[PDB]
Parts: sequence; C-alpha cells; structure tokens
Amino acid sequence: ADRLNDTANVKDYGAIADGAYHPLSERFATLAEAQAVYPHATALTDSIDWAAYQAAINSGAPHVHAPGGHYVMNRGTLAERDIRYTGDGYATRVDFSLADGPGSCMLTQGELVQIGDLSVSVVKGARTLTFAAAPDLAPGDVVIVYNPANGSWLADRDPYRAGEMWKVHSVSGSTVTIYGNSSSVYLFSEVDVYRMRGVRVSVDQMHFSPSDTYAIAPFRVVFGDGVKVSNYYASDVTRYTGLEVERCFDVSINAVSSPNRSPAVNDEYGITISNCHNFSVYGGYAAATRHAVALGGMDAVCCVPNRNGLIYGMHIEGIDIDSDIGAGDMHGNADKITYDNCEFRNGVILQGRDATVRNSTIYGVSSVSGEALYGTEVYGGTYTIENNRFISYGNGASFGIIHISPGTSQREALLIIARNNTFELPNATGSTKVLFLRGRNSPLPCSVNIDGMHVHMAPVAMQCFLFADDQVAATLNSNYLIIDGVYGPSGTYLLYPTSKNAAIPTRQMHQSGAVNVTTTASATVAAPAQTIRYPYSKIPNVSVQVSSQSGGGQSAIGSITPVAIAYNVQPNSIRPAIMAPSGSFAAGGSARLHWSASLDDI
Amino acid sequence: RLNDTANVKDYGAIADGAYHPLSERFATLAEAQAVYPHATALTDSIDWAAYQAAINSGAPHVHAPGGHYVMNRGTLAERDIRYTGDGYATRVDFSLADGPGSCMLTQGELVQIGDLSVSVVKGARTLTFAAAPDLAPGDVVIVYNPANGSWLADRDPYRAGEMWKVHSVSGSTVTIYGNSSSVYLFSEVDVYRMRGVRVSVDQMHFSPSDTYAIAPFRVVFGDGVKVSNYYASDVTRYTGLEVERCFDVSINAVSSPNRSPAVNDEYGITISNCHNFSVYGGYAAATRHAVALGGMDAVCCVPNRNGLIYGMHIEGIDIDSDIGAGDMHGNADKITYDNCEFRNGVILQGRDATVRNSTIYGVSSVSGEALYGTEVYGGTYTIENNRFISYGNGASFGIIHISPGTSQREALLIIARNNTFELPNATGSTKVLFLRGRNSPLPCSVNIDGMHVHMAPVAMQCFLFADDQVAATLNSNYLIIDGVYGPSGTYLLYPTSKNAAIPTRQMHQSGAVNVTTTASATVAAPAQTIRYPYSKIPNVSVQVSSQSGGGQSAIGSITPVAIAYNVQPNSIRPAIMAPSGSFAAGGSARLHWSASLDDI
Amino acid sequence: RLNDTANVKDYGAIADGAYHPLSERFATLAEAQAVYPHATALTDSIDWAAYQAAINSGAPHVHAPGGHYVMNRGTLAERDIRYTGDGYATRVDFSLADGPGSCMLTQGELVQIGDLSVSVVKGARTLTFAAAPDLAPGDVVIVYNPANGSWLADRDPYRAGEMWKVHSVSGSTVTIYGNSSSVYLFSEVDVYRMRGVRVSVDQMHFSPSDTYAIAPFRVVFGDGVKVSNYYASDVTRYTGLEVERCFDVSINAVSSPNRSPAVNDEYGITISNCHNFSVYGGYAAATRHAVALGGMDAVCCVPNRNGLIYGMHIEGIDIDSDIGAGDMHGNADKITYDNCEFRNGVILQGRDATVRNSTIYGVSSVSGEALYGTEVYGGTYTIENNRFISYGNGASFGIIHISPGTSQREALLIIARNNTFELPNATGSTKVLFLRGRNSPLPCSVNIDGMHVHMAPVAMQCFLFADDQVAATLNSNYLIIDGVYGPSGTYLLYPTSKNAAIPTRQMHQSGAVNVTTTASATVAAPAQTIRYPYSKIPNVSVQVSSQSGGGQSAIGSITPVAIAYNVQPNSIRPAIMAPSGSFAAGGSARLHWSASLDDI
Ligand SMILES: [Ca+2]
Ligand SMILES: [Ca+2]
Ligand SMILES: [Ca+2]
Ligand SMILES: [Ca+2]
Ligand SMILES: [Ca+2]
Ligand SMILES: [Ca+2]
Ligand code: NA
Ligand code: NA
Ligand code: NA
Ligand code: NA
Ligand code: NA
Ligand code: NA
Ligand code: NA
Ligand code: NA
Ligand code: NA
Ligand code: NA
Repeated sequence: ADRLNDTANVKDYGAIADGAYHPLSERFATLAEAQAVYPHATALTDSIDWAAYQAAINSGAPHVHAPGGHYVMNRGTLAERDIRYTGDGYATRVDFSLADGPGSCMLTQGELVQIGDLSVSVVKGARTLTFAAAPDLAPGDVVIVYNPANGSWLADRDPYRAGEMWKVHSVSGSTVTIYGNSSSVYLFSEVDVYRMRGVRVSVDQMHFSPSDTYAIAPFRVVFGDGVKVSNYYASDVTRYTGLEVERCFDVSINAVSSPNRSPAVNDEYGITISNCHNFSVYGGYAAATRHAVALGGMDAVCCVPNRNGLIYGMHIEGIDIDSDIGAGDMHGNADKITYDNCEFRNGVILQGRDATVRNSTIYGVSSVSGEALYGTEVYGGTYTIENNRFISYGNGASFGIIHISPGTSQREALLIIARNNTFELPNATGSTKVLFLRGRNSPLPCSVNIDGMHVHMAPVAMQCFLFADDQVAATLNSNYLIIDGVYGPSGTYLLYPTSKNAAIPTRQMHQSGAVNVTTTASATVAAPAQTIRYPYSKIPNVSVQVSSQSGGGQSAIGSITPVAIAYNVQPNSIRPAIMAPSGSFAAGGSARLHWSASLDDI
Repeated sequence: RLNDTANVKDYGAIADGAYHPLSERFATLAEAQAVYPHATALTDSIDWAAYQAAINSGAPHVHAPGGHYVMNRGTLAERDIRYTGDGYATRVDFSLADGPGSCMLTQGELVQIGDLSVSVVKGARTLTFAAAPDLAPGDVVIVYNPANGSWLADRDPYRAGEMWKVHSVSGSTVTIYGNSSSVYLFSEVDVYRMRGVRVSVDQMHFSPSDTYAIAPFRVVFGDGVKVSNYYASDVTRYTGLEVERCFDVSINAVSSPNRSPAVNDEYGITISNCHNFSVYGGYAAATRHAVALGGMDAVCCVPNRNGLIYGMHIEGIDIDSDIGAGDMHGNADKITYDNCEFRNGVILQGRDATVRNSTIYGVSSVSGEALYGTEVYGGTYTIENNRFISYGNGASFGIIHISPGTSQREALLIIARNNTFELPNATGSTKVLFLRGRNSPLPCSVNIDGMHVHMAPVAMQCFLFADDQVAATLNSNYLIIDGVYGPSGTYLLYPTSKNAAIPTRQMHQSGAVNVTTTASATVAAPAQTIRYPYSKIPNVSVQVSSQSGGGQSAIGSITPVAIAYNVQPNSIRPAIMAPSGSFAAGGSARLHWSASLDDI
Repeated sequence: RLNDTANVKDYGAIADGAYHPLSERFATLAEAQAVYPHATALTDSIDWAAYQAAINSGAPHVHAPGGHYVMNRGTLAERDIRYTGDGYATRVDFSLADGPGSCMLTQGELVQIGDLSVSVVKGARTLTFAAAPDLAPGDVVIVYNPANGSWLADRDPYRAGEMWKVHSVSGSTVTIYGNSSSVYLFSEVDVYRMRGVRVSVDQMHFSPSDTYAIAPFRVVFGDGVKVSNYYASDVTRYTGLEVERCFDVSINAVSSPNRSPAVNDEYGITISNCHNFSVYGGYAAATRHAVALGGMDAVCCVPNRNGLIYGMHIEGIDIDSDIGAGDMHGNADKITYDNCEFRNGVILQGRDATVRNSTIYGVSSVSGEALYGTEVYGGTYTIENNRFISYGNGASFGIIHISPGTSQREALLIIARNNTFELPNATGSTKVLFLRGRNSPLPCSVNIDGMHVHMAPVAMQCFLFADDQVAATLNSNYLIIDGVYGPSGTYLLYPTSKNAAIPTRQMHQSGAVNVTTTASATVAAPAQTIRYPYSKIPNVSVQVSSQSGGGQSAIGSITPVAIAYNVQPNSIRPAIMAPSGSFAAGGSARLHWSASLDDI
C-alpha cells in the first residue's frame, strides 16, 4: 500500500445511499468522464453507490466504513486483501437487490495456489506432512490436502470430497509440522496439496440485503483466515442466504441476526458455512424457511468437509413447510461438528462423521412423524446425543423422534451414543419409536448405546424406546444394542424384536418386582404372570426369591422348606414360584415372591 | 444532519464530572432555547442538552467521547441507534435526574392489531386472524392475555402470552418462525404488532439516578438489541441495565454490578418480558440478583421465554433474607443457565427451567439452599452436570428445594442427572433434593440419576424428600432415586404417609457374608446393612456359594436352600434352609443378597 | 487532556514496517525531546515515540490506524485505556525492543493495606480487619500468603490467596461479593487493595520482542479487562498475550498462535494469577500450551480461580516431551473447560478442575494420555460428557492419568461420568483411567459412571487402574466403576495388593446357559465368562427356568435347587441340586446368573 488513507468512508467517495437507484449517468454525461473519477466503472448504468464503495476499497484503506444510509448496489464489490468493514448498525443497509450474476455481493477473497505433492501418506492422528521436495510453505500458512474424486468423502453428492486444512507451525527440509492432527488417511498419490494465504476479514454493525435474481450471499468471504463477524444483520433474504463463508480457516461469528424468508425450493439458509475448518457460531438468532444455520459445501478445488465446528448458545428457528426439515443443518460433508446449548424450533440434523448435539432444547419438525433429530448422509464414527430435552408433537411412527439412517455410502462403523435425554411426546401412539436406527443396505456395523431416556407425557404404550433394523438387507449389521435407564409408559419395548435384529448382542435395563401369594395344597405355588413394564427383546436373565409378606422372619411354610424357581419367563412377564422339595404345601400359608430380570450380552 | 455520526462533545458537552446548568452559558431560557430548543429550564445540564441535541440530529451513530457526563434529565430516542463511548472513561451519570424516564431510553413501536379467529395450540406454527392482519415479514407478533395472573397467579403481572417473528402472510394466515409454547384461546387474547428498534451499546459506563428506581440505559420494544463492553457504577438503588419487551437480545462482556440496600429488587442487569435473549461472557454482581429475570405491568408483559445465560460469573452477597444470585421470576418459560458460576445460588421458576454444567453454591442461610423455586408453573425442571457446594444443613429447605403451590398449572417433572454435592456441614436432617408441594393441584414427579455426595460427615436424612406440606398426600406419578453415593444410613427416599403410595424406583444394592452352620433347620446370616435404606421392603435375591468361591454344593449331607429370612428397608438376613432335618454344626458358606425397587 | 481519541499517526508514527530512528527527523536529541519529552535517545523509533506520545496525551481511546509499527521500546499506560486498530493491518511489532517492559504494558494500582483480625473460613462472605480498612465499594481486596508453596509445594510461586470485589464497608467489616474458597489464618496472610485499570483492546495484531520473553500486549492489575478480535504473529520465543493479577477478564475471538521452540513455556495466550476470567469464541495454537494458565513470582501471585474457557479450538503440535495444548498449572482452583476441542490434550491440575462437553485427543506420546495432571491439590476433578480419541496405548500412563504426590492438601475425588473413548491402538496393557498416587498423604477416590470404549481391538488391562507407586497401599475411600462398555476380558478395576482393601462398587452383569441333566446330585454349567472381570469375588444370584421360558417346575421327579457352585472374579458356574438323591439324565433347564459389587 502506497495508499493515501487508513479509513475510507464510502460517502466521502461519492455515495448517495438514499435508497434509490442512481446510475452514474445522473452525474456524468459520458462513460469517459465517469471513468476519470471512477476508473472501475464499466457502464453509465453502474450505480453511484457501487462506484463509491468500490473506490473506497480501491484506496487500499484497511478500514472501509459505510455510514448510515441505504446503498443501492447494482454490482458487487471485490477486495482481495485484509479488510475491516464497518457500518452504523441496522441503519447501514447495503442492498444488492439490483445486482445480477456471479459476484453480486460484497466479496473478499484470499489466495489459494496448488503446491508440490506429498511423498508420504497421511495417517489418522498424524502431525506432520512430508513432501517430495521442499514445500513452498511458511509458518502461519494454511496447507490443504484435497481428493478431487467425486464423493470421496461421501458418495451421496459429487462435491462431498475428502480433504483437510491445517495451519503450519514450521518447516524443516521437506517435513511440515502442523498444528492439530489429521482426521483421516490421505494417500500421497491421490491428493493434491494447496497453500491458502487467507485474508483477515472483519465485519461489524452492518445490514445486508441480497440480489433479487442471483442466488448468492450479500456478504461473502472466500479463502479467509481469521474471519470475524459480529453485529451483523440481513433483510429481504428472499432467494438464498444472508451470509456465507467458504473455504475459510478460523472463523468466529457472533451476535448475528440474519433471517432467511425465501420460498422452500432448494436451499433457504439463514447463514451458510461452506467447506470451512475451525469455525464458531455463537450468541445469536438465526431464522430461515429451511436451515437457519446451514453447513454445506460448494463444488470447487479444496471443497473439503466442514470440520472442527462449534455452534453454541444459539436461538435457531425455522418454519413449517411441506417437506419438513430441521432448522439446524449438517450436510453430509461434515466431520467433528458439535451443536451445544442451542434451541432448535424446530429440528436438528446430524450427518457426516463424528456429529454431536448436547445440552440443547430440540423440537420435532412439523411432519406426521415429528422427527427432532434426523440424518441419512451418514459417514460413520460416533454420533453423540447428550443432555438434551426433546419435544415433539408427532407420532414417531414412520420416522423415529431420533432417526438415523445410513445407506450404502457409509464408510466407517457407526456408534450412536444417546445419554441423559428427555423426550416430551404428548401425541405418542403404539407405533412410536423414540430412537429409530434404520440401515438402508448399510455396509458396516451400526451400534447403539442408550443410557438415560426419560419419556414424559406419552399417553399410551409406545412401540419401543429403540427400533433397529435394515430396510433392505435381511439383517442389520451391528455389534451391540444397549438400552438402559429408560422411563415411559408401561408396555413399551426396550428394543422392538424382529428377525433383522434378533442376532445382535444386547444389554437391556434391569427390572424387578414382588407379589404376595397364599399357598394351595400343591407341590408348586406359582404367582400369576407379573407384567414386565418394559418388555425385553428375548427371554431375560432372571432371579427369584421368597420372603414373608411383611419382611418379618419366616423360614418354613407350614412343614415345607420353600424352593424358589422361575416357573415361566417371557419377554413381557414372569411367574415366580416356590416348590416343595417333596410332597406338597398345605393350603393357606403366606409368602412373598420376588423377581428380577436383565439382559447383559455386552 | 451533515454527519451520520454525532459526537456529543461536538454538540457542546463539557463532561468534566461537574454539574453545569445552562444558566452558566445563557442569561435567559429563550437564549438557551435558541441553541437547544429542547431545553425546558436553565437548570437543565449542558451535558444533557448536548446529548439530546446529538440524538435529535437523527444520526444513526451517537458517540460520547471520554468524559463524565452529568445528566440531570433523561434522553429519548425512538429509532434504530448505535451508542458508543470510549470505555469506562465514558461515564454517563444520571445521578441528578429524577422522575420517569431518568435514563437513556430507546423505544420502538407496539400497536394492537385484530383478533385471532382460531385458537393457538401447543406446537402451532401459524396464526389465523378474523381479517387480513396488518403484519409484514420481519414484524414481531405478540399474543397477550390481559387477565391478571394468567401465567401464574402468584403475581398479577405474571400474564400469559408469546412473541414470534413473522415469516410471511397469506390472506388471514400468518406463518411464524418457531412454534407456540402454549394454548391461546382466540377469545381470551389480544394481538399486537411490535416493530422494534435495533439498538446497540458498546464501550460505555453508566450510573443511575440517585432518587428514582430506573435503569440508566433502557431499551423497550427492541428487536435485534446488541449490548457489549458495558459497565455500571454507583448502582445504589435498583439496577445497572434493563431490556424490556424486546425480541432477539444479545448481551456479552458486561460488567454491571449492583450494590444497593436489600429492600425490594437490587439487580445487576435486568431482563423483563423478553424473548430470544442471550447473556454470556461477563461478570455480574449484585446485592440480590446479579442477573434478574423479571417483568413489569403493562400490555404485552409476557413471560421471559427462550433465554440462554451461559459462561457467566454470577456473584451476590450474604443478606438476612438470603436469595440466589442467578434469578428466575415465575414469569419464565424455557430459560436455561449453562456453564455458569453462582456465588451464591440459582433460582428455577416458571415452566421448563434448566441449569446445566454449572458450579452452584448454597446461599448463606441456615439451610444453604443452592437451587430454589416456589413460583412453579410446571413442565420439566432439568438439573444436569452441576457441582453444588453448600455450607448449610439442608434441613428446613433442601440443597435443591422445589416447592410448587396452588398456582401450578401443569404437572411438574424434576430431572436431576449427574450432579455432585459437596456438603461438609450435612447432618441427620439434611435433604439433598426436597420436593415440597404446598397444596399442589397436579402431579410432581422426580427422576434422580447420579447424585454423588462428597464430604458429608454423618448419615443424612435422605437423598430425596418428597411431600406436600398441606395436603394429606403428595400428588405424584413417580419418584426415581438411582445412582447415588453418600454416607451410610442415608435413605434413598425418606418415607412418610404422604409419599407411601407413590410408585418408586430405587437403586440396586448388594452384598455377601460368610457363615458357619449351626445344628439347625435354618441358618440365617446376621443382619446385613443396606447402606442407603429403601422407603419400603425391597425386592430381593439371595444365593449361596463357598466362602472362597471354589466348587461347593452340599454342606455336609444337606442341599442348602437359599431364602430371605427377614427383610427390612435398612437390612436383610439371607439364610439357608435344609429341605428336611437340620444342618450339622461347623459347615461353611457364603450368603449373597441383592435388593432394588422398580415400580416404574 | 486536549484529546479524547488520539490517533498514533497524528502523533507522528510512520508505521511502514521499517525501523525509523528519531535521528531521521531530528538532528539533535534536544529537538527530539522538545517534541517527545519521553525520548531517551535518537535511536528510539519514531513509531514508539508517537505511540507513547498518544498515550501521554491522556486520551481514553488510543487508535493505531493500519500500518506496521516498528517499536524498539515498550509503551506504558497506568490508567483506564481503550486501544484499537484497523484489524490485522494494525501490526504493533516489538521485535526490536529488548529488556523488561518490551511490550505494550497497562498497569493498575496495588497497595498493601491493614491486616485481618479474624481468620477467613471456607464459605465466608465478609472480612474483618483490625482497624477500619482503606477500602471502598468496587475495590478488589486480595488476601495473600507470602510463604513459598503455600498453595502447592511443587513450585515456590504457587502461593495461597484470593481476590474479591468489595460491596460495602461497615466499621472494620467488609462485605465481599462471592465467597471464600479457602481458610486464611489472619496471622499468615497479608491484605492488599487492587484498584485495577479498565483496559480494552480490539482489532489489533501484535508481534513480540525477538530477544526478551514477554507478551507483546500485557495487562497487570486490570479490573474489567476486555480483549476481542486480537491477533499475534511471529511469536517465536514466549507468548502472544498475557493478563496478570487481574480481576474480571473477558477474552473472545482471539487468534493468537505461538510457534516457539519447545524449551520452557511456548504459550499462545497466557493467564497468570487471575480471577473471574472467561476465554471463548476463538482459536488458540502453540508449540506447548495454546491456552496457558500459569503464574508469576510477585506479591499477590495468587491461584488462577473462577475461570471459564469455552467454545474454543485449542491446537498444539507433536514434540519430544509431549504435553497437552489446554494447560492448567497447579496454581488453579475452580477452572472449567467446557465445549472445547483439544488437538491434542488437556491438563487438570490444582483444586476443583473440570472439563466437560469437549473433544479431547491424546497427546503424541507412546501412552497417548489425553487428560493428565500431577500438581494436584485435591478437591473434585470433574470429567463429563467428553469424547476422547487417542492413538496411544495407555500403558505407562492412562488415557486419563491423574497422579497426586506429596504436595496434595485435600482429599481427591475424580468424577468421570458419560465419556466415550476411541482407542484404536489399545492393547492388553491399556488403562482407560489411571489413578496413581505418588506417596499421596490423603484419600483419592473415583466414581466412573458411563465409560464407553470404541474401536479397541483386544481386551484391555482395565477401565480403572488405581494404586500408589510408593506406598504399600493406596489411600482411598472408594472406587466405583459402572456403566462401562469395551472389549471382553477388560477388568473393571485391575486388582493389586495396593487396592485390595478399598471399598468398591462394580457394574452389574448377568447371563444364562442351557443345561442337560446328568445322573448326579448336582448339575453345574461349565464356567461362564464374566465379560468385565471383577477385582474380587462378586455378589451373585442364580436361578432355574425352562430353556424356552414355558412353564416348568420339577425336572423329572426332582425339585431343582439353584446354587452358585463356583464364583470367580472372571467366571461363574451356576448349578442345580437335588434335595436328596440324584437327577435322572436327560432333563433340561436354563441356569440364570447375575453378579455385582456394591461396597458403597
Ligand atoms: Ca432458494
Ligand atoms: Ca409440515
Ligand atoms: Ca431497590
Ligand atoms: Ca444470610
Ligand atoms: Ca520459550
Ligand atoms: Ca511426541
Ligand atoms: Na465515453
Ligand atoms: Na408421563
Ligand atoms: Na416514550
Ligand atoms: Na403498516
Ligand atoms: Na404492514
Ligand atoms: Na400481585
Ligand atoms: Na381479550
Ligand atoms: Na463339589
Ligand atoms: Na517468561
Ligand atoms: Na433356591
């Protein structure tokens, strides 16, 4: 920068910003005259507000301030360097309604360039990269490995491609020390390697409205490193999205208010994070037709998964539509994304690998089923669902309240961890399934650990706490199904048994009871069948014992030493009994028959 | 205006910490008014006159450079506005102001619209009006029940109602973002449109009126309100900050202490009748409530709802009528504290109240209640992953004490999972979780799973105490008490006539004891203590092995038949019997036992 | 002051990334000093001279517009101050500065006051002085024990003490916000008053001295410190940011990487002897500790206390002496990490240390320890709702490894509830949680509940290993191991002579096996494997049913009597006996069993 100023105020550069379109023709008779002031002008139709804005950026000033006003922009702006954008709050409205075509937005874009190849394959947990020749990298650069094969992350969509970003600590010869560690295997002959020298971009106290005609965010950062978004507003988001960051590293978004209100067609996102690493979204209010927070991807080099994302302390709202979908998104190109301490009105999506939601209030979508947590684009790894309060008005019948359904694209074993959750299901029926695991010709094991599943307001026996099958295959491939720490209506199966899950090892909650009996003149005195509140999927492991009715001292019953046995054991009932060693009891004696049950295959 | 930023000093402020009346500068009121037309009296301060002049320019951004502004009148803005200062050095001091509006007030728009024609059900995602409504996308629509106590009877201004942002309107049908928490009968509610103001404050320090109880910075009918890097001092009467009847409010990095006498309020920051609010990343301190969640008495004084308070350091002081530093008045629905520190105490009231992930101290009362609530609507009270520390005895009030009354409107469920309790002064009267209905009209049920008591020096009364203070019995669907640890002799549930009929699930326990046979038909082991006694006779098992665990069948010539010879809530005698005849004296065995309750 | 915003370029800075000595502008030192009285030599840089001149103006707000400021001296401010820049483009570079104070320093006031007359107890909420104290509301009062190692003996500067904000003073009694974590004997402590500076920094980039180990931006004796949108680069020696002996510190959206050789420290950001601090919303990276929680050696170098680190991405690198990226030195009390990513490793040390809701990787050592601590005071170490991933073997050091020594001051309780452990390189020597006292003087007790091991390829050594490396026995009140899942053959607790006497509670297990009778008095099933072996003989039940579950009583002419024929820690033989005589061969039954331990 041989720049003349450090802060550029857009109005000093000629902006009118009175909410009307003012072409350069209002001020200049010819294009040549206009270009003598604004060399970047291409036509006299170009708006004065745009010409001024781009002039301010072209000054080189690190800080570009747009004072209060309604800037009517019929072209996008471009910055390719570190920049801090500010306004006066909601009063600074930057409106791209009239802009059309690629780049119809406030775009800031860093540098991405392909570098030399690796000579050593990256393993999971690796903390160095080794190159065939000394790499063109310096401390602080971001290095990206990228697998250009379609679907190399997940086959569900071609742009779901594998790869990863790391910040560079140091370089020694041909070995690069990276911060963090590798989530995945990257074979050296399969991946291309890039260097990202990202731009540091900040936005604060500004309000944007997007193009009416072209689906693009009104403020967009590409190849950012150290991106800061605060106190950011959108309005008239009538097509696509209010904000997007793409192929960025180290992104912090807080106190945003960026609602989408577009027709439900293909996207409809409040804010959009695309192919980013080390991002945080907190302290704000997100709203949309479909996804208030959208975690997606685009189709370009280094379109690697969203990874290492923390979305927390957010109010996340959507609306009822025909094809109901959760307001908190996660597209399948996701790894190590965690929602924590959020409200979802309504619904959350867990997809990709290593997906987590904790400490949240989560509503079922307004479908017949009322699924509150849904995912199909499932890579595998661990899906963690902990300390949430779920509320649904649906029936959980065709799709579960939690519904996780991997398909042929699954790449690793899946483990679903669901611990200490509450489920408020006032419209539950005998078909309701609280957690529904449904493989769709899944190729690898899918296993479940439920521990702490408290169902509130259910008016009748439900189908089950857990439903587990494969819709296509003859059996579900799984290592275990654990169902523990449940509460709900009597008659609700722990696991609904089918031929598809009968072979899978299972652990099912311990249950117990006792019943008073009066003896008959019989060798065996069996209680009537005692109901098991939450039926097992198969005959449980049981105990039975005898005491007095009161718990006072008692040994013999009449002249008989009573021998406790399990006379009948069903998945849903038990008949404890006592037998005489020889002969028969006398009629009229008294006892209490105790029983317990569990399954513990793992 | 020429400038979209108005700097208060550029409008004449002195801001040197002294009172400068306009009479210092102008000989007559007319002369003053020729410069400041808003001036009313020559006593009005120059700092105030400048500040209102700045706002009156219409500038979206009003900046008060460093200085001590001595304001003896309040300021008013009724539009979107961004306020800034230079940090703690920008001190806007309303000490000398008295009367209504003795503050920096920013206020939006609220107007009544037409009535609904369809009752709103729980979970509803549209509203239907009798005629096409005067709403546009982005407006906030508020339903309001003007009947006193229509949320909770405890206080007349605890009225029912709800705010939603408008997505779209088709005919008479409005599509709302989010969903309805409640039933709203169309003949019982009024409907309002709120077109709120976007208000920001950053890098400013306020001091309130000395005489009139009003926050020094107040936003009413805000939408998209942003507060950061905000300080208060000399908060000697009421509060340091208030937002009222706002939607979408974000408060971070605040340092707004209260230090007023304990009388009627004493709030660090105050959130009154707001929806979709967040408070994080800050330090809150007060005499009573460092963070206060309250309400006022005006139209659309609906419950605080959908609130997230997280990552906060929340401090109070010891007072005579001890009360938690983290407040929740009864006009609260779906308020969640997460990852906070409370030195000392939190309150859970209203409906669907939550605290998770927090370090929570007992107040400095005899009882040392750490979590308390009485103005209880119902729904689910969730208490998870906390570490509680109390120096009290938990006797009259529990360490967790939840006590709904006649005002309860829905069944209550208390969920207390994976909590730790550090109770170095526990006694034989200590109750860890005390559910006490006060003539409650509806069921109150409990699920405790994971309750680890540390440092208790003696047997406590119980992990759970559950009763109704007035009624003959407690109305409840279940009491579950599982995953506990504490001193031996502590009841899982303390049994009384008031709770005897309630279905209960109680932690599995077990043991074993070696015995030597006597020349008897029955050989009963000594009484084995049940560490955490049950509320009634448990469901039991008994078995027999060798003492070593090596192979053993017959004992002498006798096939031993395991039985439960006696069972108490606090002990058991497992035994073995001979099928006929007697054992010989001197045989050896080990008798095993287990116990649980599982009514639900 | 003539100025409220001072712009450093208006005060003369060039800031073009080159060193410009004052000699470029002034022929003589007399002329330089006439403009810049603070100039000491003509070699002093123009950028530095301008920056110090801007601070010396008294302006509350000092703005450094975009530029690369080449500072060959440090700056000093001793008052409330707001620093701003234009973002990453404002680069304040102290590379060329050397010696003490080679940084942007802002420092408040600390003075010794009068002594206490009453010892402070745990939970105390007032302080009583021998004479009326020199304190006012809002001040911070600090008690300090100057004896070396008075917090932990491990290091001399780990001294006891505490900070509180003053609410009010009545005679000689001070009312404090919050409460006392500790006992402070009045004869052992000195008392100080801290009148801290309110300091803010936003939108700035720093680089440190090349030669002297000091943060480039440093606050000492701050109160209400605010850091946001802060960057560092070329952190080649020590750290990018440090706050020291501050109260109420909020740090968000920082990007401050360290990249120094692994020698003695290597910290991204550093918090030293602070209270009521929060770090959130950012990205921290370093050679050793991305977030460093340490201390210095000076008066009032009290423990870090009441700290919340949340929603952070925390990264380190592989080094020879692997160490966790999320630090906690032993001088820590009530520090909580929540909802963070650790690539790789976290440390829990001091007292009352917590990590929840986090994704935690094992460091790149042979053992792959993910959570480590040895400078252990005691209290409660809470580990909840985490997902651990390690590529190590957990053999010499556990995945979680907590190892108090002789310096331990209070009983230790480790609470590990609902964690998941991904251990693809686990072996028969792997220990998930390893408690290892090193001649510990006080009890160390464990509650594991919910420990789910994923990807382990073989039986591990144990879920819990607990011993003392030095003493003949481990001093402990209890070891609870519940809610586990992992490979078959993995011990719940690995038994040794050192832990054999400790009360234990171990997960309930069960099974069943079909048998066909022989012509025998006793029909025993073969040994049934217990998936997770107990540390000693479990408490068992056994029963008999039909194989189908259909009705069955007698087996031929025999009433079957269930017994525990053999019980080992790792297997069981349920059996049935005839009361007299023998079964006939060829009858059918199903023998059920269960097991648990519940000493506590
Ligand atoms: Ca669209
Ligand atoms: Ca629908
Ligand atoms: Ca008051
Ligand atoms: Ca008190
Ligand atoms: Ca160093
Ligand atoms: Ca290493
Ligand atoms: Na022309
Ligand atoms: Na119910
Ligand atoms: Na008004
Ligand atoms: Na209108
Ligand atoms: Na309208
Ligand atoms: Na009232
Ligand atoms: Na009405
Ligand atoms: Na034998
Ligand atoms: Na040092
Ligand atoms: Na028996």
